Amino acid sequence: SMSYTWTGALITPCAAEESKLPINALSNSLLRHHNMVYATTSRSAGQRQKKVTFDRLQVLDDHYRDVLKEMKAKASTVKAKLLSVEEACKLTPPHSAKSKYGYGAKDVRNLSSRAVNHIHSVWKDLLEDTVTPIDTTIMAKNEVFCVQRKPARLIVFPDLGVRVCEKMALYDVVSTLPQVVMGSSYGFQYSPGQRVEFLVNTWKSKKNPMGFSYDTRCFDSTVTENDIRVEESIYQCCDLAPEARQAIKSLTERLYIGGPLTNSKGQNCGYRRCRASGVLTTSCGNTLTCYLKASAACRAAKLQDCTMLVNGDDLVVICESAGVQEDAASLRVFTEAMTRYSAPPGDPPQPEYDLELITSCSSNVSVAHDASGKRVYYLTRDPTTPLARAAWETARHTPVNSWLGNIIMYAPTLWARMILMTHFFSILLAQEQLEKALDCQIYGACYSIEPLDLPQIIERLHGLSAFSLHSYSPGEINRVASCLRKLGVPPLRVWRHRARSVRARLLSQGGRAATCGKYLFNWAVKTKLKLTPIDLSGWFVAGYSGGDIYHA
Ligand SMILES: CNC(=O)c1c(-c2ccc(F)cc2)oc2cc(-n3ncnc3-c3ccc(B(O)O)c(F)c3)c(C3CC3)cc12
Repeated sequence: SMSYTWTGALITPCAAEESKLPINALSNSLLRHHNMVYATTSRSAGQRQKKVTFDRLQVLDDHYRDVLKEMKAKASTVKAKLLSVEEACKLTPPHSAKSKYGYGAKDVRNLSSRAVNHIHSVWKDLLEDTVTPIDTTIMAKNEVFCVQRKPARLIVFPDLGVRVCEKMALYDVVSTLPQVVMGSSYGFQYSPGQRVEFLVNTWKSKKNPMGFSYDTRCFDSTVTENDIRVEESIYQCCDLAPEARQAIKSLTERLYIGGPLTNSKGQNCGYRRCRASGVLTTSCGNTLTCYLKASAACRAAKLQDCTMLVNGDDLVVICESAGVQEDAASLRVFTEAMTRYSAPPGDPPQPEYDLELITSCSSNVSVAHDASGKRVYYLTRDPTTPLARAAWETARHTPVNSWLGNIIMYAPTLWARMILMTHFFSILLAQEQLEKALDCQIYGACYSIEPLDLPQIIERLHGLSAFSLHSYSPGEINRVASCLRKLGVPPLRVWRHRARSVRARLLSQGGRAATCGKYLFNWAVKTKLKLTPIDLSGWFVAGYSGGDIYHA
């Protein structure tokens, strides 16, 4: 079966698109090599269309069915509740795409009778009709990158009214079920620090550890009708209200398995027979499906004492080594199995015998030292993309503030602390916008966050050590330095000088601003201050990427 069928109608933009890096008076202070930063646009949609369009074949063996049975048995212990219209409404982001039927996100959030009425009618229709394909909009995402150009990723999503209904039927399910089914393997339950702790303990729990990342080629497109029905069969194992069961059956048949694709101008672009990137179940479904195929493939490959870590289409396995030559062979068998299950790799997996050499989600484990000189493990990543996005956000206001999310998630890193914090706090100071709440994304979910709360947020997430890490590894230092030269970003010494100023300015403001000065920029002074201790329950429960989820 073909992932997509196309009519030849173009994937069209809904507004003005910019590909070239906007430049203002601040731009040069961060980044000089402007021509290396670009944004994807609808102009490259055609290229993406070719990539995501292929035939899927699937061969399902006993290992696959064995694992599925196990997953279903765990899923049967889950009790999930229906959300009320109001509850689902409050989970809708302020700037979420408006409905075609005469109301928008703010109407939904305010429980306006027009919105509520339509939503009830969508719900009723879901309950009564289990067959009629539901319309979706196909759009080209506008995302920023550094050269070496990627074609635009595609987003497929249904009407606002349907999205509120998804929340009603499935929000509790997708929030609770994956952890129960996958246990410690479910990657969205961990903060970055907890993730590192899990990886380290896991690595040490093997006598002779080996590990690898496995990255599927165009995972969404590899998801078949079977996979999506199998996901549904798992959801349906839950203790559910009858109404919820029907809605989940309906949504699966009418939306999740496939449907017609319509562009922004209302033209039929074609038909989808794979994973929709812009539905509530996208994260949960990809994670379950990846876990299922990978667990089964582990058994086929006879890997010993396998510990898996899975989030969305991203997968890492740590296991007991059987020797270099044996391990290499086992991975080929793993890859063969995965491919038979419709999930071939983009790049072949490689066994690693050092935790820090394993790369996944563009990230790796690295080591620094705390104030006492004790070794502290932390999550870092290549800073190229974050820095390119920071440059764009320097000159343009964007819906998602990647710099803020990056500072939160990668707070312990040399690059987040020295460059991102220094730069954006300077900007915020100059505009007196420190108290202004900003939208950002945490594991696909949108939060509104005040920059002045960063120290508190960082302490809670990463610990107090995040503010005093030093003696970074030569490898990490060199990667950062190299990236800086590549992008024409000033060297770290300049940022140290700038941070001293930013710190001083912050301290002068007093209050919460002063605390930002104290904790965020303690690294910038010679004679360090004594750093002592200075809501977040929903933050690291589940993945909601593409799921249209918002929180306060
Ligand atoms: C199986 N992979 C892992 O569990 C991860 C390793 C990892 C694991 C093992 C290893 F050896 C090296 C790195 O490092 C990671 C870093 C992240 N972080 N950390 C900050 N931000 C992200 C991130 C990444 C992607 C997305 B996405 O668009 O859905 C997102 F929203 C946020 C995550 C986040 C849960 C997704 C997972 C892992």
